[PDB]
Amino acid sequence: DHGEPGVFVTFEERPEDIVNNVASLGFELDKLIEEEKIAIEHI
Amino acid sequence: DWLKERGLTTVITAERGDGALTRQGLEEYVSDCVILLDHRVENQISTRRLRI
Repeated sequence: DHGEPGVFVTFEERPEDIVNNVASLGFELDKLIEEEKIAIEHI
Repeated sequence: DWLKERGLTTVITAERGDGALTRQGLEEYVSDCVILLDHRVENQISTRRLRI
């Protein structure tokens, strides 16, 4: 909505876990992930 | 992660002890769905209660 891209750093769960978590909210994260409108890093 | 990779649904049992939600206190942050079971005595009668 506000046109400010974002980065996510997860130190516990794998990125697909977050993706599936927000799947139900209609947020549809994978779309942004691969559109490069948002980023993820797993450590 | 080995179980997850092999496509396995895992369930684990842990104890509380003196307090907290887990014995070590941090296994709750190394799982995906935490359920707490209680057998509390109110007055003198015990009512078993489960929470997600």
